[PDB]
Amino acid sequence: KETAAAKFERQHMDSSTSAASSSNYCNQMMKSRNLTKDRCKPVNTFVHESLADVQAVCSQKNVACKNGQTNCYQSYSTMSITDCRETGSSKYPNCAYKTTQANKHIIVACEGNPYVPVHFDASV
Repeated sequence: KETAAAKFERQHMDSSTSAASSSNYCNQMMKSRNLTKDRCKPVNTFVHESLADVQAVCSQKNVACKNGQTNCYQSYSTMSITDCRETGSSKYPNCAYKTTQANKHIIVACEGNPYVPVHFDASV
C-alpha cells in the first residue's frame, strides 16, 4: 500500500546528488527506484532539491496540467534535475538510459491533506 506521496518520492526525488553526476546515473536509478520492474519506463525526471523545497511548489504558481486538470504548480525558482530517456537499443529487462542534467522550473500535480506532490508533469 504505497501512498501517492511516497510513490512521487520514489519515482522523482533524489536530494542526495547535487546534479545527475554520472553517465551511469539513469541506468542505476531507474533500476534501483523500481521503474524497470515490469517494463522500461521510457522517460523519468529526478529532482535534486530538498523534499521541503519540492513540497513547497504546491503553494507556488498554479498552471494547467497536461491532462487538463487544474492542480499543477510551477516552481518560481529553477531546480537541479536529471532527465532519463530510454536509448533506442534498450530492450527490457536490460533497460538503458541517457542521463542529462538540467536546471529548470518544475511542474508538479498536488493532491491531499496535506497538499503534497503526487505527479511530475513537466520541466520548463
